[PDB]
Amino acid sequence: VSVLTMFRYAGWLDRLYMLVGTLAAIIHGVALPLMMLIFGDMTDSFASVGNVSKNSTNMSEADKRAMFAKLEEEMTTYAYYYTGIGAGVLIVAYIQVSFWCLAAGRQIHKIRQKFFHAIMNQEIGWFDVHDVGELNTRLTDDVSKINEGIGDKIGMFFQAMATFFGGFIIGFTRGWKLTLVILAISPVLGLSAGIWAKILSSFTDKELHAYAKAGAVAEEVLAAIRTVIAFGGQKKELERYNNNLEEAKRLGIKKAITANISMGAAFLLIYASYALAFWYGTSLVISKEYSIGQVLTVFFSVLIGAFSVGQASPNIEAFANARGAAYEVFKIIDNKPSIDSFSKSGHKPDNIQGNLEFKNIHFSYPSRKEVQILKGLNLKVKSGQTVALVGNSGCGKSTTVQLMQRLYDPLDGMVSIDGQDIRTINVRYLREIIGVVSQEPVLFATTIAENIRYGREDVTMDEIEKAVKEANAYDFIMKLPHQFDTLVGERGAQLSGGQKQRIAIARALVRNPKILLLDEATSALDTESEAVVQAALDKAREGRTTIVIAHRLSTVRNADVIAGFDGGVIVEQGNHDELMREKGIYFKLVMTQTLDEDVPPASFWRILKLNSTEWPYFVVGIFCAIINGGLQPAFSVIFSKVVGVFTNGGPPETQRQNSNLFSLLFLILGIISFITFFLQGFTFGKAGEILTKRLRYMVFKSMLRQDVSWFDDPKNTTGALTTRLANDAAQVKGATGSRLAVIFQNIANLGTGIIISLIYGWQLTLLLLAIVPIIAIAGVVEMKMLSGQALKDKKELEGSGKIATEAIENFRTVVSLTREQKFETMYAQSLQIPYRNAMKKAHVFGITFSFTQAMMYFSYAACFRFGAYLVTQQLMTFENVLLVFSAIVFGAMAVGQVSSFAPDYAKATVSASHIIRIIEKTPEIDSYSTQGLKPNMLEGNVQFSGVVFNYPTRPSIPVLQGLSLEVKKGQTLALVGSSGCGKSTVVQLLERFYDPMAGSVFLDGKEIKQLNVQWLRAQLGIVSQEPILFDCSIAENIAYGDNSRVVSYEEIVRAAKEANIHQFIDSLPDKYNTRVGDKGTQLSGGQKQRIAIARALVRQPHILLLDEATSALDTESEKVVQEALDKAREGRTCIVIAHRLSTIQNADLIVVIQNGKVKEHGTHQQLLAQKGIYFSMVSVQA
Repeated sequence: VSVLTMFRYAGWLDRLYMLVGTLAAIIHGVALPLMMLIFGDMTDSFASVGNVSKNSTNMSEADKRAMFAKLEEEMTTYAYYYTGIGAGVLIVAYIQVSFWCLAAGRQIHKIRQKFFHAIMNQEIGWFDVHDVGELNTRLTDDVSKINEGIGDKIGMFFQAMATFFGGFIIGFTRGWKLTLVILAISPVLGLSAGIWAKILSSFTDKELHAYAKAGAVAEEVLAAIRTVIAFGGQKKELERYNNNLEEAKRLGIKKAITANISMGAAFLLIYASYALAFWYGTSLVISKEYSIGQVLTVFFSVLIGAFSVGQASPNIEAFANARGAAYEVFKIIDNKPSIDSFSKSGHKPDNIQGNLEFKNIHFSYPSRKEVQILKGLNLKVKSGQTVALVGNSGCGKSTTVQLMQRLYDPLDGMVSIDGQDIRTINVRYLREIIGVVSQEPVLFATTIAENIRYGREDVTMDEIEKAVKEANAYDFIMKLPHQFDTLVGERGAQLSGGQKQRIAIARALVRNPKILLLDEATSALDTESEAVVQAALDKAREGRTTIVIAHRLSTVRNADVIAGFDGGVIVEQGNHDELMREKGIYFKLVMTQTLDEDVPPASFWRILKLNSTEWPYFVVGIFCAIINGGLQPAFSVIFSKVVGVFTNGGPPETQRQNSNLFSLLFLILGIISFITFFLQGFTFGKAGEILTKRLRYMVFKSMLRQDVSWFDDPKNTTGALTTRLANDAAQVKGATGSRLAVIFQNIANLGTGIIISLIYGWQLTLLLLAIVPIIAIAGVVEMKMLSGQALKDKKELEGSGKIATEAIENFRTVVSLTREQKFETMYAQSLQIPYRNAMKKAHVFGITFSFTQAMMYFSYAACFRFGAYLVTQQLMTFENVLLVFSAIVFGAMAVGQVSSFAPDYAKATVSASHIIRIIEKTPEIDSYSTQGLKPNMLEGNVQFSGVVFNYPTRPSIPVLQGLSLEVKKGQTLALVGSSGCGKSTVVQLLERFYDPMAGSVFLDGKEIKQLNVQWLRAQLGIVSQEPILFDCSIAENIAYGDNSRVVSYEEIVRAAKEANIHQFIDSLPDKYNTRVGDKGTQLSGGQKQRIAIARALVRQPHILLLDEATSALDTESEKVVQEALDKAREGRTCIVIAHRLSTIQNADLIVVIQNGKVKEHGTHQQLLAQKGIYFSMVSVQA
């Protein structure tokens, strides 16, 4: 509980300016319902002068002096009330902005500059929790969401709650009557909003699961593309996909209607609250004479407080996120564990070295698979020795190095270095005595001289020069422009891995180190540098007791003693050439050595014309948006007229008046609203009902016709297509509403405001065209100040932030100590650039918010000044001014809508162009009917000539090289090679997603180039390289009418017997019906491959492929697949592209395709008697 207190601590005045900021917000909020109260209470006096001036049948000539004096008095006094409140808000609005930007932002600066220092002064107290890259990624922005955990949202909530509560005090003071009513209706708005959330989840989550089947039946159909295209399941998957695009929208159309009804019910509750408040006010005249209008006006200002608490809700929901983001990471800021390793203080060891002796060491961190990183350690090495530490398997190796100079303190035991114990030493002096290398090729974004000072800061140019001569790295420094002060981009932008690495050796040598620690920094480097790095490290060696840790046995050959550290335990330990006889890790190592969703390219006009295909109907949703637009000004206009016709209606049979006014106020608003919300929901819902199936069908069944590289080398993972079938489609589903919402606000404001401007005394129309464009321009430029500074914040923070991304990865910071405080010293300047942007934007946003507030009271003051005064001097006007106030609110609601539409307008206008790109596609693999029912193709004696071929990423080398082949039925061609060889570059030609780069291929009498896709796959079948078995039942998976085969009991009897899968048709449960569900809930990989043999046997073909996923399944399917295949190919043109060595010894015709070059060639029967070459060129395969 309560920890919202902690986000605003370093001293005392931290809380003081926050409390003054919330007080300024409270009194700023109170000025708004006070202005509405003043504007209401003067409407009663204006109407009271109207009640004299209408009844003075023989006296209005005296009112032309006496009432006129009273009107020029009130014309004068109103200006005092407008001016005093109006000048006051300019200050307190600016103070509320100063609170949000500056009173908060000063805490954010010294919260990040507590956190940064705190991490590199807590060590074990962060290492054992969260994971690499993902931890420090969160810590970029949760210390930004902490600003909303202290944000304006709390001042908005407090000024709303203060106007609501103070509204009930002043409310009860004018009367209990309406006070009780506003208290009672408030929880009904909260309860109905609390119902909206349940009207979502209880059917959104079912609509998601209804479509989720066509999530799988999108991904599996785009992933297993070869299996579903070659077998022709593309025909079944025409409606089997689209079935889910029926059920999910049959749920969705019900939920859309209940959602629009739930929103229309909230608007009906609001308009019912207006009618009830009016009737509870008329029954303060019509009962006992408690009202002269003036008791009711206050309750309009109480409703302004109540609807302001309604605006505080989504701001408090945004804070309910930021609240969590704040205290859930604040664990690692104030009150966090702090230092184990004495990372500050301690007494300096003038011992200058000691004997290296781990004793009873453990370290318990669960490695995400091991218990402990370090499982137990005891070792002893003396001054004047070296030691190699070597291993391969499990964690723990790099843990030992952190303990060996106390960057982490050992949980169990101790480790000696120096003579006073490691739990007594001063950290800085031990960090001088010990030199430390590290594996990462990090130079930081500063000069070579600075990059050496991160070794120790207390350094001359002579110490830099000698260190780069010792490391030998001097030569390439003296070849760089500006030499030691060579300018450097992020992570060493102009230098190779090993060119950074060589300078990291000099960075250790600038300690003049008395002991040396090494950490993999010459294992798998850029090999020019790897040779020079050994030759540089071996000069940092031997002038001290040193460890060695690298894969390169060269560096290990200098060792008097070696230790086998593996998994984080010590095992092997002996002299180096004894360990070469033992066959320890040293000898073992010698024998090992010797997503783009919505992306920017739009295409205008072509987006617009697509709607002629989709909208033969449903455009009536625009008429629904027009009447829904006219509803918004109508509630303001009807209320405004209903009050004025009561206040200068007056007492004479006020029930005949009030009952008729109450009936008008409810009927025109509540009933028309609820009907309009239903009409809008039905039309928008049924437009969604056609579009949700049609748009996904058009795109998904254009991808599932799409030729050339799109399934051969698209570099997308399959889900990177489904992410577009989600996002780009969702932005367009947003625009489908937002472009109607633009018409809605155009009728609400620019249409109805002009019509209402016909029924003013027209001078107020000249005022309205001065106010409404200016307040629209104000919000329309304010949104540019807000978004433009919120964008500028990112470049000012990121330029201030490269120097943090360089270091919130590199936990090695503590290994020099000085560089922690070097970093926080520069961060004090750099994070003050974004705080100087908080100062810049506090000044601007204070002017903007005070101006946007000023235009409100200015418009109200001008409205009454040109609705009384010079107007009443001609003839007594006493109402209609509220219809100008209404039209000013039509401007305000348009600003509160056109701003919100802008990000939808930006996204969806690009999204539609990705939908266009995929619908147009490319022309080569649809269907056609060029060459069906070909009798000469009922053998498949395939002819190839001059064939050169290479898959779309051409640096993979051409796999076919100019080849000519002349095959026959009754013979088995085999591909031979090893890693990656042959497979994909055969299949790409056989489905003809792209033809040769030179040469051509005839299946017989015509090129494959000239065939129709559907009848080509009358012959095609494949052993599915995915063990895929799609949906519903095994009967629905065996056979489909794609081209020229049956779907019947006899074809599935044939295919089940000839595939040997009749094991499960004759014996066992479920059988042809088998309840596979989605992807085969009760079947092995081998049983799924047995149904691949059945899907091929449904051809009864003259050809065969033979492929992978054929000897790693469940053993009984692997033997049964071999028992079928090697008894069912001897009458076909058979082509094995499987690596499985059995098939290669059971073949007829062979080519060894060594990296796409021919190396050996012959009949298998010519080759089979040959071994040595025709053993090794097969047994090297896979």
